Amino acid sequence: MNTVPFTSAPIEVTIGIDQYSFNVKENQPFHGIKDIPIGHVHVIHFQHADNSSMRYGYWFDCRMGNFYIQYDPKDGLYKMMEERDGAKFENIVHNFKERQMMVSYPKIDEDDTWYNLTEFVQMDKIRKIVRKDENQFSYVDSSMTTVQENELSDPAHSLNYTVINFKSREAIRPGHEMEDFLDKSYYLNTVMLQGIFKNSSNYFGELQFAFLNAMFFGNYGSSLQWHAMIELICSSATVPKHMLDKLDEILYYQIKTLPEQYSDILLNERVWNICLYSSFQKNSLHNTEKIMENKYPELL
Amino acid sequence: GAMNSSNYAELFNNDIKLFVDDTNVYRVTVHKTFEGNVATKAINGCIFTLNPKTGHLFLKIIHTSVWAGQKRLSQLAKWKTAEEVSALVRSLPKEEQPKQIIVTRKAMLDPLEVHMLDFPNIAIRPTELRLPFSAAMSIDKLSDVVMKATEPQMVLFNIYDDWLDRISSYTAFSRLTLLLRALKTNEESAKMILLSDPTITIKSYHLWPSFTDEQWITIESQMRDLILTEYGRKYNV
Ligand SMILES: OCCN1CCN(Cc2ccc(F)cc2)CC1
Repeated sequence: MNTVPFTSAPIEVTIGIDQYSFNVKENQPFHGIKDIPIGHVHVIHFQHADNSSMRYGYWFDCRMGNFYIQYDPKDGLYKMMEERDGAKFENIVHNFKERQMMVSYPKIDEDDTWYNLTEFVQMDKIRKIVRKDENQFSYVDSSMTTVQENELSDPAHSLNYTVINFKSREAIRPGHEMEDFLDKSYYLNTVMLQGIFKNSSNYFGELQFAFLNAMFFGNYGSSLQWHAMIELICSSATVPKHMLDKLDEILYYQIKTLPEQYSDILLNERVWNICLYSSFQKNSLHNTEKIMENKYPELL
Repeated sequence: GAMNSSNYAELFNNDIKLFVDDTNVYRVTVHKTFEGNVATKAINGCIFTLNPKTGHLFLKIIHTSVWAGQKRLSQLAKWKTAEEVSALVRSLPKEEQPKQIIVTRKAMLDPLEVHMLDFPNIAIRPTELRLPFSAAMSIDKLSDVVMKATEPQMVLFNIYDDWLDRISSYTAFSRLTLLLRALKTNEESAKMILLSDPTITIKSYHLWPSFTDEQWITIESQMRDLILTEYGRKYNV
């Protein structure tokens, strides 16, 4: 079990860790989060009590170092940092535990929610999408644009998702215009899966990360990417049976975890009605369709 | 964006552009089979691609053989149209390729755009006008070459005959759409109107009769009256 200690909490803030969140008051004696489950990527994220504008946060893996949070009063945000002196770090963490100034990441005997949300998400891949290689954790926020968005402006602070474009030469083979555009199997299976991602797990990992960025930060371009990766599968007549089954599982938990009040901005009516009711794979997402119809029948 | 009554004069500027109309590409007769069920039988069609400034018409004849063994023919028709427009463009010398293509039905945007990915600087646009180009098969000589065709065939026409010698392309386009609107709403009356006076002939190299300036004005009035009329005969007004 791992720890992310905080030097302090000088400003009032809502802190979130994976799918859980609490409030910390301006200068309340708070020194971090404890009992964090090793073996999965995590997200600690922040919404300031004064400025709900700019949700931000840090993807990280406790196996890849000892990380702590410290408020920076020049830049005005909680910054994630790495302590290389591990002795100093164990020493500090032990003292805050003894003084009991750390909240406990909920140990929950029945819940696999987070594992199901992050099954294929891996820190090494995250850091290809969010390029900032001197750090081992990755910063994200509400406002960061994607690489495809900057094509339609600062490249350093961008989300370098895989570019998907249904009306592109990449997507459409000469001579198969009608075929490749109505049945995108070629683009999914050979261009993307064999070409760029190499396997279904890298594909799903990017889909999962995109959804979580959208959900946790309201990052519009991540939402666009999530929905695009869904649409390509759902618009391919030939998909490995095992990808379809895992996709149905992935999406099911995404839909289950979504905040009920946010469903109107984060769910694209067209893509979902297409995927669930028109596409080749309309009959293939049984768990996803059951939950969608019982929770958001309005959108359909 | 879209083409409508407000940006109407753009059609007559010096930027090359083409209208594409795909309404007559897939044509059928519906009939009863011996067993009493209904069957379609397809007949030759055509793609109507027109330069509204020059009057040049690239009439691509869609021979029925291209549907043999295909399914979902209404949808293929739109993809076949785009494939043929793209081939036409690629056949034209660069300085003759269009800078915009205007599709008269929105269902053609996606098929053409996909086929034209190699031409990112050619803008594919829709229009909000209700242009009567589907009545192009009411022009006898266009109907004649489509129905006679025995293979795929491109045939080239000037849909304005020699009008441009005496009027502008704006006026020329207005006459054509009035004529095509009239033929669409009541073909027999439209055709009667055009051919009453036997002394006015259609030249072998032309599609319409060789009216004088004065005779066109009378003609155009008769087509307006017709079009107002049939509108009454239809709505009771
Ligand atoms: O059903 C269990 C609900 N509990 C209570 C609400 N939560 C408070 C909390 C504590 C520590 C954190 F790291 C984040 C949130 C914990 C889950």
